Amino acid sequence: QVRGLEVGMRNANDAISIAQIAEGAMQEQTNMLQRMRDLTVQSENGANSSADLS
Amino acid sequence: ALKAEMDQLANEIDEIGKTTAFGTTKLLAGGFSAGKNFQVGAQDGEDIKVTVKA
Repeated sequence: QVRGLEVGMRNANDAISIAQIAEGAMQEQTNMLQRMRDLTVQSENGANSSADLS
Repeated sequence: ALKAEMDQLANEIDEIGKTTAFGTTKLLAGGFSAGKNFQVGAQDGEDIKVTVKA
């Protein structure tokens, strides 16, 4: 039991590592989506022309 | 003589009508006769319409 609990805590820390990497990756994706939202709101401007839209 | 000056004034009224622009888009020629929308809020549909006739 003692030896198994030691190895199990090692596995639990491995799981925390995986979750932490993935969760940190999703933050930059959120950030870029916010930027695209601003660009889309800026497209709704009756003074833009086709070059500005491009 | 009176009519010659009237004709020159009508020519300048027409020139102002066709020449006025915002950069390169014309304003008094009929392109805003059905207005253009500017989104003035954060959500879709929150916008104001600007209408100018020729």
